[PDB]
Amino acid sequence: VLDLLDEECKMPKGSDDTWAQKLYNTHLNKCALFEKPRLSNKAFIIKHFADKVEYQCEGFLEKNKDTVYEEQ
Amino acid sequence: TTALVCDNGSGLVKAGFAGDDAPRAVFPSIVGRPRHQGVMVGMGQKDSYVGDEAQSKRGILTLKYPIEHGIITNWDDMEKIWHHTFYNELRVAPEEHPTLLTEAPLNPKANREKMTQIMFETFNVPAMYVAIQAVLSLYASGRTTGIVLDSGDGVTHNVPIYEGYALPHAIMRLDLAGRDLTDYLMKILTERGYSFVTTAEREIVRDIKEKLCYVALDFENEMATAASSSSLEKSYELPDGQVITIGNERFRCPETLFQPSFIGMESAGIHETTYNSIMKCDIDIRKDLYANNVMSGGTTMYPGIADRMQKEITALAPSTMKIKIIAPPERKYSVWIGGSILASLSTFQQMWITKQEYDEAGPSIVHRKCF
Amino acid sequence: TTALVCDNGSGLVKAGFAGDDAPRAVFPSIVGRPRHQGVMVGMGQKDSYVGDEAQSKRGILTLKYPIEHGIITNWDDMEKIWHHTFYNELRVAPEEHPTLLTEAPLNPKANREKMTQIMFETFNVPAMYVAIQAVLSLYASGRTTGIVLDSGDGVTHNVPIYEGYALPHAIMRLDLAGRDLTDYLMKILTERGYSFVTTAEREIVRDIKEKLCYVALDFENEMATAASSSSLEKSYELPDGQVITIGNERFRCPETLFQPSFIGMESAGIHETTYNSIMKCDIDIRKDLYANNVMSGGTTMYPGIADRMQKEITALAPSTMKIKIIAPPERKYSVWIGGSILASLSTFQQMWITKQEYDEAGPSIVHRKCF
Amino acid sequence: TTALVCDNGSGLVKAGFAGDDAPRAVFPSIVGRPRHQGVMVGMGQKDSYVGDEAQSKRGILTLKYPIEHGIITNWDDMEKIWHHTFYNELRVAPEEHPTLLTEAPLNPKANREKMTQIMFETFNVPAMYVAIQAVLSLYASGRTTGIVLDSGDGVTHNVPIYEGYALPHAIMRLDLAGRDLTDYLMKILTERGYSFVTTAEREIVRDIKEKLCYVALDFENEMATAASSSSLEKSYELPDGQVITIGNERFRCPETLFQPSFIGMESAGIHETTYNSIMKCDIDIRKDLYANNVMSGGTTMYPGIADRMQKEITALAPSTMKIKIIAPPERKYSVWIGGSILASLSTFQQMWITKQEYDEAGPSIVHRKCF
Ligand SMILES: C/C1=C\[C@H](C)C[C@H](C)OC(=O)C[C@H](c2ccc(O)cc2)NC(=O)[C@@H](Cc2c(Br)[nH]c3ccccc23)N(C)C(=O)[C@H](C)NC(=O)[C@@H](C)C1
Ligand SMILES: C/C1=C\[C@H](C)C[C@H](C)OC(=O)C[C@H](c2ccc(O)cc2)NC(=O)[C@@H](Cc2c(Br)[nH]c3ccccc23)N(C)C(=O)[C@H](C)NC(=O)[C@@H](C)C1
Ligand SMILES: C/C1=C\[C@H](C)C[C@H](C)OC(=O)C[C@H](c2ccc(O)cc2)NC(=O)[C@@H](Cc2c(Br)[nH]c3ccccc23)N(C)C(=O)[C@H](C)NC(=O)[C@@H](C)C1
Ligand SMILES: Nc1ncnc2c1ncn2[C@@H]1O[C@H](COP(=O)(O)OP(=O)(O)O)[C@@H](O)[C@H]1O
Ligand SMILES: Nc1ncnc2c1ncn2[C@@H]1O[C@H](COP(=O)(O)OP(=O)(O)O)[C@@H](O)[C@H]1O
Ligand SMILES: Nc1ncnc2c1ncn2[C@@H]1O[C@H](COP(=O)(O)OP(=O)(O)O)[C@@H](O)[C@H]1O
Ligand SMILES: [Mg+2]
Ligand SMILES: [Mg+2]
Ligand SMILES: [Mg+2]
Repeated sequence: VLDLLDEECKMPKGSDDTWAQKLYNTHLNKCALFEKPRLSNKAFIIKHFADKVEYQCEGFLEKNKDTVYEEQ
Repeated sequence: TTALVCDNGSGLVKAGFAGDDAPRAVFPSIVGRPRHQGVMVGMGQKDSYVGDEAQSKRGILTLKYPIEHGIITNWDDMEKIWHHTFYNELRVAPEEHPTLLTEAPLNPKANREKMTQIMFETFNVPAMYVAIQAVLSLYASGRTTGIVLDSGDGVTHNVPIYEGYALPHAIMRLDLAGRDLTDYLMKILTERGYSFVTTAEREIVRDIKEKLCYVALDFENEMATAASSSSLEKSYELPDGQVITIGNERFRCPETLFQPSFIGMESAGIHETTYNSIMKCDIDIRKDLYANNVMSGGTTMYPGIADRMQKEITALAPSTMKIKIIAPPERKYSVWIGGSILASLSTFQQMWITKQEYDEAGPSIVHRKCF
Repeated sequence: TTALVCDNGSGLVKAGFAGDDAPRAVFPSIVGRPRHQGVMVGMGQKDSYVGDEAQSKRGILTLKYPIEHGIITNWDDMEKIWHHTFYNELRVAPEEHPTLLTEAPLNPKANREKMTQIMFETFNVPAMYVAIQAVLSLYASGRTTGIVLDSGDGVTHNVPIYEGYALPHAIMRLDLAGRDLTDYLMKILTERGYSFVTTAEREIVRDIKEKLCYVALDFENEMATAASSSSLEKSYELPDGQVITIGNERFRCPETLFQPSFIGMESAGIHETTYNSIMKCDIDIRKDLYANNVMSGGTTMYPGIADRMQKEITALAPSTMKIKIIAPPERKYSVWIGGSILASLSTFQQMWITKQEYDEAGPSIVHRKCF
Repeated sequence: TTALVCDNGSGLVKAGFAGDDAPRAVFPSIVGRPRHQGVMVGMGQKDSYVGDEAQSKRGILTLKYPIEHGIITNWDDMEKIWHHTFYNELRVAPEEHPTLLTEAPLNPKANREKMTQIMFETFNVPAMYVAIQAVLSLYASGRTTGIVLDSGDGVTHNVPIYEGYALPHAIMRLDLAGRDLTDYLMKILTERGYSFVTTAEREIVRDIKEKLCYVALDFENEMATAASSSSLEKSYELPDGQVITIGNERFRCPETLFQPSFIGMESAGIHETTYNSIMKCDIDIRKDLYANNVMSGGTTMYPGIADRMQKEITALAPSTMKIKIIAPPERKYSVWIGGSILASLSTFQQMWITKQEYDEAGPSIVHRKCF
C-alpha cells in the first residue's frame, strides 16, 4: 500500500481514485487481509492485529507528498 | 423498506427508489472495452467501462449494447450493468430491498427466467417482480383506460387496456426504434457527404437525431419546400468543431416510423398499427380508446409527432369519432414513474415473488405470478 | 539498486541514474580516428576517441556518427560508446544495475534485437527495457494525453496518445533533423562565400545553427525585411578568430522543417504532419490532442518555433478549436527525464526483461514484452 | 452509334466502346506535376502529365490521385483525365457518342451532379447514364441473383440482388482498399528496414503488393511456419537493381481485409460484412445468396482469397446451407464488361439521360432517372 501510494505521488495526473484502483488490481483477491468495502470504491479495509479498519483514500495523496525545493 | 424500481432498455437505464418523484440514476446502457494497446505503464488500465464512463472515454472504446430489441443478448455485460447500477450508481445494497423490473411484452420467456435467476442467485434480492412497460405508462399518465403506444430504443409496442384489463389478442409489437432511426439517419446522411462509421460516431448521429430531427406535418409539401428553399436547412457542430449542414433530411429521418418502407420493412406505420390495434378491440370500447392515446418513451419526443398522429388517425377513423392524442412532456420517464407508483402501492405488496417461492418453484415461477 | 537510464541518439548521448532530476552524463556521440601520420615517438597514441575527447581533438580526426536517422549503422562504434558511457563517464559496473534504453518508434526490429543482445551478452546487464521517446516525453511533461512532437538529430516523429493508449495507425515519422538542417545550412552558407567541407567543419556549422538560427514567424515578410535592411544580419567568430557574417540565411535554415521542399523532399512540414496525425485519430479524442501538443528534443529549441507552430496549426485547425503548444524550456532533456520517472515507478519493476527470460526465449523477446 | 463505356475509380481508368469484348484504354489514373527546377532550355516543359506519362516520368513528379474512396476530390484533375481519355487515348470525339459512367453505391449526390454537369457542358456528350459497379458485375458474370462483393482501390462494398431487384437496406460499404493495404504494406515493410516515403515509392510498394502478396488460408499456422522457416520468404528487385527480401509480411498484408483491427478500424472483415449483409436480407432469398457470391475488382485478385472466404463464411453460415464463391479470372475488368453489356442492350436506349432533359431539369435529373 505505501509503495503504491509513493508511486502514485510521482506518476502524472495522480489521484486518490487511480490509487484506489491500483489497490484493487494489486491485492483485492490475492491477499486475505486486504478487503474492499462493497458499497464504495473510495475506501479499503486492512485486517490488523486487533480489528478491521476502513481507511478512506481522500486524504492520502494530498498528505503523502513532500518535495522541498532546494532554492527555497 | 423502499423497494428499488429499475427499468432496463436498449438505450438508457433508469433506476431509483419507489415513491421518488423522478429516477435517481439515469445513464446510457453501454459496456465498453479498449481496442488500443495501452502504452503507459502503471496507468491502472481497466477491463471495461459502464454507462457515463464509457460515454466519456468512448473514443478509445468499442461500445456494445447488451440489449437489442428488448432482449438481453449477452448476460455478462448486462450483469455488469446491474452491478454498476446497484453498487456504484445507487450506492444501496440489494440484500435490503425488493426490486421491480420492466420488460417489453411478447418477449421470450427465457429473458424473464434468466433475469429472475440472476436477481435471486447473483444479487440475493429478497423479492422481485416484472412489469409491462405499457401498463406502467397508464399509472404514470393517470388513467385506467386507453391504448398505449410506447416506443423507445428497440421495441415499439401498442397495448390496449380497458378499465384495468388488457386485451392480449390486440397487443401489437414492432421493431422500429430510436436505433433503426439512427441507422437510417447515418445511411441518409451519407447523401450529403458525411460518413459516420464507428460506434462512437453513431453516438454523434444519435445526438444529431435528438437535437435536429422533427416530424413533417405533411411530407410531400415539406419535400417541395426544402427543394425550393434553404430556410428549412440547419447546421450542427461535431465534437472536433467542424460544422455540418443537414437539409430536408432532418424531417426525412423520423417519418420512416410512419413509412417503414424507407428502412425496407413492409409493416405499416405506428398510426396504422394503432388503428389496427383499436380495430382488433371489441366495438363497444373503441370510443374510449380513441378518446385516450398515451405516448411513451423517447422515440415519441420528436416535435410534431403528436399532431401528425392525430391528423393521420383522424383521417383513418370515422369522422364523428373524437380522436385525442395525449403526449405529456415528461413522457420519456413515464414508464419509470408508473413503476414507482405501482411499487409504492400497498396492494402490490402481496404480489412480489419471494425468495422462498423461488426456491420451491424454480425460476419458472415468474410466468405464473407476474403475467 | 538504482537502475541506469540511458538514452541514445544521433547527436548527444544522455545517461544517468533513475530517480535523478537530470542526466549525470551528457556528451556528443562520436567516434573519431586519426587521419594524420603520427610523427612524435612515445606520444601515447590511442586507437580511437569517443565523445568529448573526439570533440577536443577533432581538428586531427575523422568524426563518424554511429547512428544516422535513429538506426545504429555500425555496431562496433556504438558498443565503444556504451563502453565509454558505463565505465568512463558514469563509473558504474553494469552487472549491478538494470538498464533502460530509448528508441524512436517504427524503427527496424533488428536494431532492438542487436541492442538487447549486446546488453545481455557483452555487458551482462541483469535486466533491460526499451522505451519510446515520445511516450517518455509525456511522463516528463506531466500528462497522460496529448500528441507528442519530438525532433532531434535524425528522426522527427509524432505520436498521439490518449489516456495512456497509443494510436499506432496515427504515428508519423519524418527524416528532417538537426543533421539535415546542418547540411542545408552548409549548402546555403556557400552563397555568402563560406565553405565548410570536412566533418570538423560541420561541427562548427552545428554550433552556428545552435547560436544564431531562429524560425521566422512569417517567411516572406522577413525575407523582404532582410533584403531591405542590415538590421537582421549578425556575425560569429570561427575558432581561429576569423569572423563570418550571416544574413537572411539564419532564419532561412530552420524553416525547411516547415517546407521540406527546400532540401528537396516533398512531404509536408511538421505542422501539417501534426495536423494529419490528429486527423488520422478518431473524432472524439481530437479536442484533447489539440489541447496538448508537447515538443521534445533539441530541434524544437529554435526561438519562435512554438509560436510559428501554434499559428500555422490554428490556420489549419477549425477556427473555434483552441490550439495550445506546450514547449517546456527543459524539453531537450525531457525524454531522459521521462525515462527516469518511468524506471523509478514501482509497477515497472514487474516489466523489465530479465536475463533468464532472454536465455529462454532469445533476443526476440523484446518485440513481445516492450511494445 | 456505339456508346462509350467508361469506368472511373481510384486506381485504374478503364474505358472502351460498348459491345467490345474488353476495354480499349486502361491506364492508372494519376495527374502529375514536376517538382524540380527545369534547367535545360527548350526542353518542352509541360504543365502536368496524365496516366502512363505520369507513371514513366514519376521519379520527377508529385503524383496526385484525383479520386480517393470513390469520391472525386479535385474536379480539375478529373476533368483532365477525362480529356485525356476521350481525345488522347480513345481518339474519338464525345459529341458523337452516348457515354456510360460508373460509381460506387452510397456515394454523395454532388459527385453525380458535377459529373453529369461536366459531361453535358464541357464535353457536350449527347446522352449519359451512371451505373452501379456491383450491378454491372452481375451482367458480366451472367446472373440475375447473387450477393456481389466488389473491392478495388478505394471503396469496398457488398450489394445483394435477387432476380433483378436490389435490396437497399442490405447494401454495405467499407473503406478498406488496395490503397489502405498499400499504406499498411509500407508501414509493416518498415519493420525489415525498408522505408518507402514518397508517392513514386508508393507505386513500387503497390507493385510489390501485386506481385508477392497472398492471403494466408490459416493465419496463425502460417505465422508459426514463417517464424520457423525461411521457406516462405521471397525477394524482389527494386527499379535501381537493389534486392529486398520480404517474409511473413507478404501474407500479413492482405489479411487486414479480414481483420481491419490491424490498420486500426473495428468494423469486421469482408467475410463477416458479407454474412451480415445476407442476414439483412429477408429469410426466403438467403439460400440463393449463399449459392452465389460474385467477386469483383482488383483487390479480390490475391491468391487464396476465394478459398479463405469460402472457408470462413462456411464457418459462419449454418452447416447444411451450401456456400459457393464465384471468382472469375477476368474479375478485375468485370465492372467494365458489365457496363458494355448493359450499354449494348436495346431496352437501355430508352433510359439514357438526354441533353434536352438536362437543359429542362438541370443536373439534378440524375437522381430521378439513374437510381
Ligand atoms: C431464422 C429464424 C430465427 C432465429 C435466428 C433462430 C434462432 C435459433 O432463434 C433463437 O432461439 C435465437 C434468439 C433468441 C434469443 C434469446 C432467447 O432467450 C431466445 C431466443 N431469437 C432471435 O434471434 C430473434 C430475436 C427477436 C427479435 Br429481433 N424480435 C423478437 C421478438 C420476440 C422474440 C424474439 C425476437 N430474431 C432476431 C429472429 O427470430 C429473426 C427475426 N427470425 C427470422 O429471421 C426467421 C426467418 C427465423
Ligand atoms: C468530421 C466528419 C465529416 C467531414 C470531415 C465534414 C465535412 C464538412 O464533410 C464534407 O462535406 C466534406 C466531404 C465531401 C466531399 C465531397 C462532396 O461532394 C461532399 C462532401 N466528405 C468527406 O470528407 C468524407 C468523404 C467520404 C468518405 Br472517406 N467516405 C464517404 C462515404 C460517403 C460520403 C462521403 C464519404 N469523409 C472523409 C468523412 O466524412 C469522414 C470519414 N467523416 C468523419 O470522420 C465524421 C466523424 C464526420
Ligand atoms: C532502395 C531502398 C532501400 C534500401 C537501400 C535497401 C536495403 C537492402 O535495405 C536494407 O536492408 C538496408 C538498411 C537496414 C539497416 C539496418 C537494418 O538492421 C536493416 C536494414 N535500411 C536502410 O538502408 C534504410 C534505413 C532507414 C531510414 Br534513412 N529510415 C528508415 C525507417 C525505417 C526503416 C529503415 C530506415 N534506408 C536508408 C532506406 O530504406 C532508403 C530510404 N530506402 C529507399 O530509398 C527505398 C527506395 C528502398
Ligand atoms: N428529445 C428527443 N428527440 C428524439 N429522440 C430522442 C429524444 N430523446 C431521446 N431520444 C431517443 O429515444 C431513444 C431512447 O428512448 P427511451 O425510452 O429513453 O429509452 P428506454 O426505452 O431505455 O427508456 C433513443 O433512441 C434516443 O436517442
Ligand atoms: N539551442 C538549440 N537550437 C537549435 N538546435 C539545437 C539547439 N541545441 C541543440 N540543437 C540541435 O538539436 C539536435 C540534438 O537534439 P537532441 O534531442 O538533444 O539529440 P538526441 O536525439 O540525441 O537527444 C542537434 O542537431 C543539435 O544541433
Ligand atoms: N493481381 C493483383 N493482386 C492484388 N492486388 C491487385 C492485383 N491487381 C491489381 N491490384 C490492386 O487493386 C487495385 C486496383 O483495383 P481495380 O478494381 O482494378 O481499380 P478500380 O477501382 O479503378 O477499378 C490497386 O490497388 C491494385 O494495385
Ligand atoms: Mg422505454
Ligand atoms: Mg532523442
Ligand atoms: Mg472498380
